[PDB]
Amino acid sequence: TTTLAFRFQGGIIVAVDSRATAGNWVASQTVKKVIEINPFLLGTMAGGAADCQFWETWLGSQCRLHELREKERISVAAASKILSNLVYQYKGAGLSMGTMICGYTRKEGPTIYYVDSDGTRLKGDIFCVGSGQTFAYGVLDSNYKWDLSVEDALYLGKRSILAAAHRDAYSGGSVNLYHVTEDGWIYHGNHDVGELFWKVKEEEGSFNNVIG
Amino acid sequence: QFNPYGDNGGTILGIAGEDFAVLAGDTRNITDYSINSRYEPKVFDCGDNIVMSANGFAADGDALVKRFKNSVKWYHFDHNDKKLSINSAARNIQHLLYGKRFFPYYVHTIIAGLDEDGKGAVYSFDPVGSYEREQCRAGGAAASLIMPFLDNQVNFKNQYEPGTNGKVKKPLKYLSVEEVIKLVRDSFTSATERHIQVGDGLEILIVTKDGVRKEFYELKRD
Amino acid sequence: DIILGIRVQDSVILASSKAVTGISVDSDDKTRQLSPHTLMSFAGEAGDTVQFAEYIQANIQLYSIREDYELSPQAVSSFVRQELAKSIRSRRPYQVNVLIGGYDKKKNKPELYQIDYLGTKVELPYGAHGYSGFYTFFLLDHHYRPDMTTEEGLDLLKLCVQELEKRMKGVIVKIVDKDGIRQVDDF
Amino acid sequence: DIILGIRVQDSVILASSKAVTGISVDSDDKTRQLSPHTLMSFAGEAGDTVQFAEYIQANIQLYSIREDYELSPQAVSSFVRQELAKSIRSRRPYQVNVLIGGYDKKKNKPELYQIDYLGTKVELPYGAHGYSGFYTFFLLDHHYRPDMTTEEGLDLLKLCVQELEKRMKGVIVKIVDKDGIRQVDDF
Amino acid sequence: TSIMAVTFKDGVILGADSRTTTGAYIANRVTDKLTRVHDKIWCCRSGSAADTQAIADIVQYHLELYTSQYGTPSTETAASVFKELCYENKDNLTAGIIVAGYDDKNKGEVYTIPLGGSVHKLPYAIAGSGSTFIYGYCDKNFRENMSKEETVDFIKHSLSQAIKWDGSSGGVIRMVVLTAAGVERLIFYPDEYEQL
Amino acid sequence: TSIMAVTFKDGVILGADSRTTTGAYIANRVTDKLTRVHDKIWCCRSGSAADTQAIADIVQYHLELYTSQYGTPSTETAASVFKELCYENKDNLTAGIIVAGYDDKNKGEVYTIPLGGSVHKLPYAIAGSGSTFIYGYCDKNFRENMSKEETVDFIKHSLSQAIKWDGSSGGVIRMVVLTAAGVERLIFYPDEYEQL
Amino acid sequence: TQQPIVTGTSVISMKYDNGVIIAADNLGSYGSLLRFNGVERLIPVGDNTVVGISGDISDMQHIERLLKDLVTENAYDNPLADAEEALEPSYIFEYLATVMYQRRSKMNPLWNAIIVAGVQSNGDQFLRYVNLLGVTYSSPTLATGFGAHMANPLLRKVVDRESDIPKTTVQVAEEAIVNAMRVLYYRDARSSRNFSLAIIDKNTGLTFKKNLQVENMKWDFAKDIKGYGTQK
Amino acid sequence: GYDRALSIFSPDGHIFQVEYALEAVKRGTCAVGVKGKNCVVLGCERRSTLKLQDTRITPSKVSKIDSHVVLSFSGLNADSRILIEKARVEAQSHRLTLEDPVTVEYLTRYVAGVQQRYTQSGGVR
Amino acid sequence: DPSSINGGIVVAMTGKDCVAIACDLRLGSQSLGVSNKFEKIFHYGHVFLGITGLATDVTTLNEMFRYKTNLYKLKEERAIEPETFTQLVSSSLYERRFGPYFVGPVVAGINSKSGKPFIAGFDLIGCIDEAKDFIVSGTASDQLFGMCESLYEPNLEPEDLFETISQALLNAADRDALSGWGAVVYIIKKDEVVKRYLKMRQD
Amino acid sequence: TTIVGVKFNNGVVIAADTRSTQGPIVADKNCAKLHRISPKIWCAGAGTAADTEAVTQLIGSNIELHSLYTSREPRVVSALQMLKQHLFKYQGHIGAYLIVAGVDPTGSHLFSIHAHGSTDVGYYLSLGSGSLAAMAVLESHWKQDLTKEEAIKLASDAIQAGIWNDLGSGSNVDVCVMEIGKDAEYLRNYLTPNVREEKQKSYKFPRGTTAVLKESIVNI
Repeated sequence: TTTLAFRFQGGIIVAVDSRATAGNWVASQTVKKVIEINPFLLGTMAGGAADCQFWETWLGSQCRLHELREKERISVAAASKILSNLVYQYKGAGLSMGTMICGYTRKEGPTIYYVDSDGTRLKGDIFCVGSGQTFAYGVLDSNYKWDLSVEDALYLGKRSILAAAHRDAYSGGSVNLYHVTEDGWIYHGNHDVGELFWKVKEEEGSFNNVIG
Repeated sequence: QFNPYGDNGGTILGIAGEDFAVLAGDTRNITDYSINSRYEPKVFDCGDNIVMSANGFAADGDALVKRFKNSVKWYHFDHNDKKLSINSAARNIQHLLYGKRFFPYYVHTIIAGLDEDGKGAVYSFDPVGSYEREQCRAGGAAASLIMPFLDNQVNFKNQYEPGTNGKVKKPLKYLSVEEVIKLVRDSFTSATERHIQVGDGLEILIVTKDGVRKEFYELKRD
Repeated sequence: DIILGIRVQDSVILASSKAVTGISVDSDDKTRQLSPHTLMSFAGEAGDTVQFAEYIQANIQLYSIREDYELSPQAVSSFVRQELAKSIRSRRPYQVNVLIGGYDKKKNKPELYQIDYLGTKVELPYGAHGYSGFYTFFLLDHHYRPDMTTEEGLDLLKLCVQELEKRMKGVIVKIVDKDGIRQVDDF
Repeated sequence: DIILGIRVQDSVILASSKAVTGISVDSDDKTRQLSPHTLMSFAGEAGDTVQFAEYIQANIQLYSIREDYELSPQAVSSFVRQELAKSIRSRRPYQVNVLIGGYDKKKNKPELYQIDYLGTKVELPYGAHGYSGFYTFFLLDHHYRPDMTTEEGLDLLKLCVQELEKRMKGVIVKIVDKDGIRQVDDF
Repeated sequence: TSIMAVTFKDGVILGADSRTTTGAYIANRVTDKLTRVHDKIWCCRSGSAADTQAIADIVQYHLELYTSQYGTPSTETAASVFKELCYENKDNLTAGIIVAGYDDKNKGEVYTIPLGGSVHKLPYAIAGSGSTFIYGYCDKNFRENMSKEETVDFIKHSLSQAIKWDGSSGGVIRMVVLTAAGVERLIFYPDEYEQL
Repeated sequence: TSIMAVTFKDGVILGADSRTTTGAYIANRVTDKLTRVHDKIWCCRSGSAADTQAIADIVQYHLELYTSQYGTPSTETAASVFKELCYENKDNLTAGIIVAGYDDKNKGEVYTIPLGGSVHKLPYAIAGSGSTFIYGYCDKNFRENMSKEETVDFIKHSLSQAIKWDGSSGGVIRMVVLTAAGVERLIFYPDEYEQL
Repeated sequence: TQQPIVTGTSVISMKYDNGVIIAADNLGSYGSLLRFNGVERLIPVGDNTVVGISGDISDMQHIERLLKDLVTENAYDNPLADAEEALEPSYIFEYLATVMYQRRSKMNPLWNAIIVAGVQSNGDQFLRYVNLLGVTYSSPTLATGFGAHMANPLLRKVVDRESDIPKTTVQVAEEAIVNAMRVLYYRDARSSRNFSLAIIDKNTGLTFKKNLQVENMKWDFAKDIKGYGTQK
Repeated sequence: GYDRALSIFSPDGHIFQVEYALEAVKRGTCAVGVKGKNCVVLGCERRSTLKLQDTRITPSKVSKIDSHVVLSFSGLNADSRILIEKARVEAQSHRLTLEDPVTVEYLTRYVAGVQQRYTQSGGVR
Repeated sequence: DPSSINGGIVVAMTGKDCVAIACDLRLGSQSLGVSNKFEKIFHYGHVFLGITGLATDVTTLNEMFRYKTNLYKLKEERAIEPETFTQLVSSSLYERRFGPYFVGPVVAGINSKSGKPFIAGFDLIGCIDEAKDFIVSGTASDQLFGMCESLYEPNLEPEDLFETISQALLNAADRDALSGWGAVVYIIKKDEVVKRYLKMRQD
Repeated sequence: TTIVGVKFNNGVVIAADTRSTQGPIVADKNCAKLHRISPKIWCAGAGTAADTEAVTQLIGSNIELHSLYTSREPRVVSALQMLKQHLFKYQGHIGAYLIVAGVDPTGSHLFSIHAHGSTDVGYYLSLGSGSLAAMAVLESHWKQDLTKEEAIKLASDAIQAGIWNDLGSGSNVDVCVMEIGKDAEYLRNYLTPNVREEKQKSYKFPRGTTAVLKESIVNI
């Protein structure tokens, strides 16, 4: 599993893989690792799938109730606080959850909060979580800039996921892309890892150690 | 030191078509190496043209099926006999499963039916409660044997056009229900050949806009 | 986790490491202003520390609003020690160690307190939590003087931080004195 | 433990961390010149690594004296792999991982081999032992070319070393080519 | 411990040894393991001494309340109360009990409650660590409608053998006879039963 | 397993059941637990079947060598040969053996080698899982200088009770009689000894 | 129950063309000691149902009390208690399965395996199994524990499919049941020679036979078996 | 516990306890609030009590619920203290949970909700 | 489990008068891919052996069997046949009954005198499994069984056998995390052997 | 696995199934479990397949050498003793459970051997994971005097019961009959009651569907 999210002048880029494993056998390669909490907020998935799905859907319900009560769009800090307080109430029970909550508000701008099942809640710029986080983070560090255009940022996210999926056995399948702006999140598609590898090798000249 | 759980074996498979859905299951029930029964169905029609199968520990699966049927009954009572769609049933089952997060049902669940656009739909549930909509999904003892074959034959994986030097993949086509039935029968016969816990019989439920119909075939009893 | 504190003749200086647990690119601050003249720094298990610090800060702000008065650093330290001592007996104890710096306006003097997760409170001229003490105490014992000024204490803290960086990036440094709480930017 | 190696068109470059693990102030070298055109770098449990490396070096020097001839890097790698495979079945196995760099004079080509404590030998254009691979493989996969020169390989290695230093001091860099074995001093 | 109860023509007779052990040390040479719970309903106790004593106290209290409210309880009712206590608390107690009673209509009756909390009605019952060594002899020697003297001799021989072979049993042999004439106590010393 | 050996006026008689179990399953209804080691020296085996069979084979080999070199071995010598193997290998074997022999001078003799590897000479011996249930009865019924019929009846009754109470013993009752007239084999079926 | 103490052995049963037959031995064993003889483990509930129980005897007695309570509660305010409102095997099995699964969910199980046999009001046979985990299943032949390994192979010789049920007469089924009991007495070390049997028929009534003993056995060939391997 | 329905409906559709509480408010001292262009002014009237009153320590009617929000009242003083304490606790809780101080409308709604709950709950006035 | 540390899979099938043996190319430590050029198939004359399991044990067994086959050829003055090489492999494996090699060897060949294709598989202690249709081994053994029981036909020409075995290998490897970084297929006739490298998704 | 042995009036017949599995996965659908110690001495082994095969081969080699040395036909008791001592030497670490039958100049013999070295003598024996069903059949139908045909039928029925009711046993039945004055008769696949039915279609791929990177010729 590899998930990543970063901020830039255009907003937020979120890129995930789609492989799930149960040991050596690949249970699925069509897993959706981005939770669509609401048309303005996104949440990544890592650790336990059921915990992430259930509690981020519950978080969407809570954000809706907040917007009904206060007649304003909730803050990303407040939603991440709600999720972190809830998971802290369960500390020691056995929940497994490491997620990135990504949003874009008028007052805060683009904002990413990493929330863990241990109660951790960190505001950040670049996050990479999973068994293949090292390669993807290396790519992002080598190529991150604040003034990246939307196309360059999407390509960078895809390239980082591809680099992680090539080396990590428990990572791969396909790449799901998302762009988060002020008006909401835009889905930029699913890209098969196998075809993407050959296309990238041809266009860049990389992976010379692999016979094509 | 009590071990409230068991295994019970079994193998189920769900496939979604263009305008139909199929849920097939083995009918063999075993404890460790003895046969409890050769005909014990594990695929049920839970109203509103929705079929369900919870494979694994038999007691937990039966309890979950009973609870879901009761949930359908109360949904009809509380909402003026409104039809329960397939996505709503999937969400309700997720909540039913997560209600036992720290003492879970030890089952893998698959449901099948038609969506609101008339297309086939299959949903898969892990024991904890996470679910997803998939085109093809096998579960149980012989899932690892069945799944690659369906990857090759349904999705045409690793198949190319003969003459394009592997540059054009074999295009996908919409299978008919008869072709799906043949694929299911072949998969289960292969599983019976190689897996000890699979055999005796196979029961298939097919859901279309006209309702749910059942077919039965015999598998090798050994 | 670097949590260090030095009390000099007219002020208290606290230093906290800016690092977290992984893969991310930020500038973590592990201090909470309990009151205009009382600051608390924390370290320990992630999650528990922030929750405990926010709980303490909320209670102290509530008391300050209710009485329209500021608690002394000694009373704040006693309240925090009571909370930690209660926690250690609970089902889920807090694994948090704290340093509390303050400037008592009534006595017009700086005060530094060190409390651990068990509930052991000690008032010290200088203190640390974690492994900072094992690598800092030789220098603190050799160079400390109770009558040092602000600049001398800052220089001693700089030497201590360099010693810590030798056997490992950066620290956040806070000063509490008669004018209140400030953050050092030139450090 | 940083052990890394890159094979470029005419040479092999090895990099080993100049760090030990306590309290001391030194510049450890974790390489042994097996032959004028074959070098070995090692990592793993302390004590076992030096003993194994010296044993291998003594045996290779004995063979070279006996035959008045230099073994090829392939034969040296096979001998080392046999020794490690024998060790893994012994009462006290060696917990040592090695990289072997050489320049075959007969074939006039550089060669790089990676062997682990189990006895798994692989010939690679670039290799690493420990956690160096997890933080270096993205850059190696993106930038490597089999036709790179010595300067390009050194630049790529410098980028890899900087990446390793980002997520931690210094490395020792050795070059094996047709002129033999040398150490880089400008790095 | 070696306890038993035997039904005979005129009623019932309970018998027991008197040794309590804490491993290898005999903590009490002279123990009374025959506990009265009602005027003509008694029990033989084996297992944890604290558990059996507490259970017997509670049963006696409940039977006194029953007598004050409803009348003389039957042997079956007393066995049922014992059974409820043993079965509902079987995860925390270790008690093997033999309940023996007399009444005018049913004459003498014996019920056995082994570990676990099940009740079995038998013409005679045996329990304890030393019972294992006399499973054969008693099965070879028990008759029905025996006289009082024959029943006394049978119990004496069986308990003497159980004492002889079991290291956890010994001391004196205590017996309680329940008949229409009432309750009688008997005791036999080692110099008597060791010559058998 | 329920094995025994009884000395009587004219010699010795060995007796055993025939059940072998692998837990709850009866792996052999018809087992012969009476193993000859010399012309008039036999043994009853209990414990691990492999260990007892190997020990009996080795003892038979050693006694054959003794006979070829020194003459007819005594029952005590055979018991000593068994004892050496049992005692020196007691950390790896589980074997309880009853050695019964006949000779003209000493008539019949019985030796018992329980776990651990000690030897005890007795007028009669009993061993096995089902022995515990007949410790009393036999002690109450054994006499000395009994006739052959009385010894057969005693062994039959004792083994029938042991079979009745022990789940690990059952099947048929096998007996071997060693006298001056030689060796005789006897067998008794459940329909015979279950009516006792 | 966390561990059984006094336990009964297997219960065996099969369906035939008109009804069902069930059987079980009369022994309560105490850890390899054959302690109690004369324990009835078949409980007739009414005239159309028999419940056979294996496992812990104390829990079996608790279940018997529950069944009697259920009958008494059904009789309350029900003028048709001996009529179309009488209890049915399906009702009894559903109740017992609910109890077993609920007690398993509380980590306090009834350490038992239960076979419910009977005839429904419409005449259809009923035969189902539920154990201490709440696992339930049905088959033309049923057996628990040791019998499940030895009785089922023999009984499935007579009734191998649902299509074989109409061909099986009561005489053939009873002979098969008796032979299976004899085999179990041959090879089960916790078994007894005395057992009880019950026949539930749609035309005739419930027939409950007690004090049945395993008949003529084959033991003569034992006289031919000498010592192991090479003796004699 | 005591849970008598003290606030109930009258035949004309009135709740007498609420009206009597309004009369109690009428008996209280007079408070005034005015809005400016960029400020809010709160005025209060002190009761003409004895001249031996110590002004330093007596409660001063206007209470700061938070550093940006103040509350004045008219009616029973002790009940006002209870409401003020509840408002302060809620303000701190909100600042904790949402990482932002309360709005004026939010605090007003919370206080009004407490008052309504007391109008509708049993066993209280 | 040492057998599931490095990964890898090997398949073998019989044709009309032909045999086929295929393997994956991945070599990884635990979940990091180390090498994509690790071939598990070797040949000693006209007999082919494919080994899955620990890479060290694979190399060691290859070297030992090369040693033994060279000595056999020197003494016998003829190449060893698949049927005798199978017995040799079984005996070599059983000689380490308690310190066993963690390997999955599979033998495929064509008997020179008879012309009949031969195929066999072994467990880690040398138990022989003779099959007329196919033999599978590796971490994806269940996936391989599922593919082979469905795709195999009793008599196939080498051109069809190539497609069958290649599809089985690829589709079983795409469902195994520890298998698949390349793939090699050998088609073996009486007088010709063809080796083909397949194109694969890599990841 | 299910293995049985039955004596009759003038010889002995052993029988076995043909399924070998590694857990729940069938590794060999047609495996030979009847091993030839000597021409008239045959052993059927359950447990660890490699152990059974290796031990039978070693004992057979030693028996052949002994027969050459003594100039006499092998005896069943000799094989029994050698197997028993070899198994007892390894203290059960060799997982072989054997039924050994044969005919020798002394007559017909049938024995069972366990992995720890214990041996039993019986007219009818069963071993393996399916031994309970087979023993149920044997106790149901065995008779004191049996002809060769009846003994073959009974052994086949026991193996069939193991095949039907035991999950670890199945496929075919292999039989071996040894008679006093005749040659041994080994019947491989005496019954084959599990034949897979025809598939619903054929999955033969068209040529050229598999992508290929490179091709080469290998010199053998």
